[PDB]
Amino acid sequence: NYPLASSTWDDLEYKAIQSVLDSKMFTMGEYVKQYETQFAKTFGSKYAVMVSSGSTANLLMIAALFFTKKPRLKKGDEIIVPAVSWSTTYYPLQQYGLRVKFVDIDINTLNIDIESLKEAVTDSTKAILTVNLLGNPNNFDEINKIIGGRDIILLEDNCESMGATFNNKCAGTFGLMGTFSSFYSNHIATMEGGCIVTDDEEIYHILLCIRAHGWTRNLPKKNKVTGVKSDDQFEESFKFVLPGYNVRPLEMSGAIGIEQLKKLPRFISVRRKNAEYFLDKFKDHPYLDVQQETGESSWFGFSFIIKKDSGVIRKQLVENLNSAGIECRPIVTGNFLKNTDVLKYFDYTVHNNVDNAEYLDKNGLFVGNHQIELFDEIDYLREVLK
Amino acid sequence: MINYPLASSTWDDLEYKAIQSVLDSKMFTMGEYVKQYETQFAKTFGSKYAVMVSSGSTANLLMIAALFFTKKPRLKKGDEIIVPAVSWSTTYYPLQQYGLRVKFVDIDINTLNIDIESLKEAVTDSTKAILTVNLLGNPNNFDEINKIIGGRDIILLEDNCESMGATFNNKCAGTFGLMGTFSSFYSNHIATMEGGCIVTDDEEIYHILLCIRAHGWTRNLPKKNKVTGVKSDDQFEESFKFVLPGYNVRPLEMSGAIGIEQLKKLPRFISVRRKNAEYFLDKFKDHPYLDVQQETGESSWFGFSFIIKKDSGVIRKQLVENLNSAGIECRPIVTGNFLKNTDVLKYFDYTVHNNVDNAEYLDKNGLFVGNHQIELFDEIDYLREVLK
Ligand SMILES: Cc1ncc(COP(=O)(O)O)c(CN[C@H]2[C@H](O)[C@H](O)[C@@H](OP(=O)(O)OP(=O)(O)OC[C@H]3O[C@@H](n4cnc5c(=O)[nH]c(N)nc54)[C@H](O)[C@@H]3O)O[C@@H]2C)c1O
Ligand SMILES: Cc1ncc(COP(=O)(O)O)c(CN[C@H]2[C@H](O)[C@H](O)[C@@H](OP(=O)(O)OP(=O)(O)OC[C@H]3O[C@@H](n4cnc5c(=O)[nH]c(N)nc54)[C@H](O)[C@@H]3O)O[C@@H]2C)c1O
Ligand code: NA
Ligand code: NA
Ligand code: NA
Ligand code: NA
Ligand code: NA
Ligand code: NA
Ligand code: NA
Ligand code: NA
Repeated sequence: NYPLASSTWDDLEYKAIQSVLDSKMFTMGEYVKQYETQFAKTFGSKYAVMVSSGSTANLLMIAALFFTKKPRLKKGDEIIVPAVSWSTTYYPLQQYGLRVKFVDIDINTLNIDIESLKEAVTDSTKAILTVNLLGNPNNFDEINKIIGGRDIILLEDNCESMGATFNNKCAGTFGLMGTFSSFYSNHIATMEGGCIVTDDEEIYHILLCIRAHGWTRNLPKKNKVTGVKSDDQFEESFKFVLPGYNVRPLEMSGAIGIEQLKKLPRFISVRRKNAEYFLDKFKDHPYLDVQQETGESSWFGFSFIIKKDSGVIRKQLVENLNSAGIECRPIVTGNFLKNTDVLKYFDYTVHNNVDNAEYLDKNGLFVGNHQIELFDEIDYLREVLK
Repeated sequence: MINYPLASSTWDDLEYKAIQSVLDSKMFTMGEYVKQYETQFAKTFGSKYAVMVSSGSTANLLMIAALFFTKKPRLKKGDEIIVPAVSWSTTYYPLQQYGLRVKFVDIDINTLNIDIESLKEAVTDSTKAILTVNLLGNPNNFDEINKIIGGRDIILLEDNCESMGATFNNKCAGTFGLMGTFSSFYSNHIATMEGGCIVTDDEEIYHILLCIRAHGWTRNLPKKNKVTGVKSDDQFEESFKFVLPGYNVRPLEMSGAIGIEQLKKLPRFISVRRKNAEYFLDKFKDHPYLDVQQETGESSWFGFSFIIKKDSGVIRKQLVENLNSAGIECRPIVTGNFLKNTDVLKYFDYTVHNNVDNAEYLDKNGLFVGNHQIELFDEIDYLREVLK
């Protein structure tokens, strides 16, 4: 009845898949490059690199910084992150030996708490990995003011807020790099898929290398990684130059992605009409608070946070919703800091406390938003949550 | 002249029918076809378990990572792992990515695999693992290798991405190790667009693999599992429960469907490839200036290597030009001597055992041409006329 996701595909995605089958060219190639070109143009970045998933997009975004001619990050360098996000926003950090400093969320926007950040940022701060949660962008004016002239790298995990904007600028393009996901239930879907955008040429070339075996095939002749490639094909076929991975996306995902990008403006439009209806329906709810919008959110889903002293218990809310046929979820990692076990592998610290994340973990959950009008489902959702 | 490219399509109507079936279903994310494929995969090779992943590179990544995650961790940073000097780039990276101390050992110029004698010399009390690689279809001699280990605490891993279908002593390559990796890239034994697989007989490793393949969550773990012991019944609780630092390297449902079809054809593909190898060997056996690969067990012959004989006055670049002129696609023998890679090596904590002169000689004098699952008699005659 009210599922988290639905299909974003029509006949065009199916015909694109058919074009690839017809071409018999399956390995990352022409459609992926065209998709990358369109993607960068769509969100306003100079360059885009498509990868296997938004999670390998995050992996290369962190890895890239160790491989610049002059490394931008090194083991033990401190990186600041919000206490609530997806697991693979944090794993790469652990995988590359960074010192993770968690900062609390603001219970209203669900994004990193700006006042807490202002205090967490010190001279030891090397990067801030922001997360635009559930479609809602971070106020980049405030964040950039905090950074100021400091040598702190801004990064964005934008896997939940494709299409979101702040001051007419697309989320994902504020950081030195920004990542996106095109998994099934996201704003666009390419079966699986992710993308890294950047305007930095060295970074872009490093990404081209580390995505595909750390080889030079995808680098241009004149490039920041190897300088100038040899004109001899045998010489540049298996030439390995950086410790990377094979995280190439498939030509089908690229082909499908191109059609999705064309539908994106309408998807965001509908998703925002859904949010308007929803917020109007929930504006003055007796016991539930909704996400507070920054810039223009792309509304990935609709969160609820049980109001304090409402007496309301989350467990029951969930039953009710489920019992009513309404799919729901926790708000992603909820408080990631509760993963004591996995945290055993990290080099980390917590700035101040993550009191809001804790409250969220126990009092929040989310229901779906889609690229199709959901007025009936929202009406029902409000009734069920009488 | 003649068209003799490195690889050709291994698909027929059946692979397209499989894709159609996924399309009709509307379920694209890793599911039932992948599950089925893993079941068939394990059976095909004789392992208890199989875990399909996005590529043979991500299969190697998970193979190494899992060893850090067992309840009693089987490896830790700085631990010593020995690997041959020649293989694929992604055989090496995960090693550096997990902060291991890599010990390089020369290859045998005949088999193209790790030099046994050198391996025997290299194994010390500090040796924690041996990451064997069955090159170009050729399995390692696991008897000799196991003798060397001699009931000592050294884990054996195999990177079997180039030797699907090889056997040694009636045992399938990939199954000698605690773990074994395979690739299903286009130019490989079977092809699922991109694809990899890790096989093991270890239930803990199997579960660790299932967790780290997908977000480090518990979704794909059974209620009772070696990672979290016992799952909660409350799904809201197990919805997004994160327990091991993993990745998202899931394969696509289409890849699993295609793969099932591919596994049925494999035996025939191996048959054709070996008959091609027979003709090739008969044709190049007394070549005046080129050595071929010496077979161990029953090779699956991924491709046909050549190494210019010392003192021949023959130059690789020439043969390369010659081959291309003829329309014969060729490649260096994979990484060649990986030790030349100062650019990548600067990020490693490694050492070299003795020397890698053979790997060096191969690096300057070696190359390979293709083998396919379709007869290549004319193409081989042609190749023999070109390399005259
Ligand atoms: C020891 C070891 N360990 C791990 C790995 C990594 O496995 P993985 O590649 O991550 O799955 C490997 C991988 N080795 C493979 C890698 O898979 C590598 O990508 C592959 O290199 P390649 O043969 O030079 O890749 P290629 O130039 O893309 O494909 C060779 C020919 O096939 C053609 N081709 C590739 N894909 C397609 C396709 O989809 N359609 C058509 N028509 N032709 C295709 C290309 O045009 C070439 O003519 O061969 C290497 C030896 C390995 O050797
Ligand atoms: C901050 C952040 N950073 C990084 C990432 C990683 O990106 P990525 O997932 O690696 O691309 C993410 C990823 N977030 C997503 C991930 O995409 C994650 O996998 C997802 O969890 P999920 O919504 O529970 O994914 P699911 O339960 O497997 O599928 C969602 C619904 O859609 C349905 N569905 C999924 N795939 C298909 C399909 O192929 N066909 C059909 N018909 N239905 C499908 C399922 O039945 C579910 O009801 O939602 C999370 C919020 C992120 O949030
Ligand atoms: Na949704
Ligand atoms: Na700080
Ligand atoms: Na930008
Ligand atoms: Na959507
Ligand atoms: Na081949
Ligand atoms: Na075995
Ligand atoms: Na190199
Ligand atoms: Na013929």
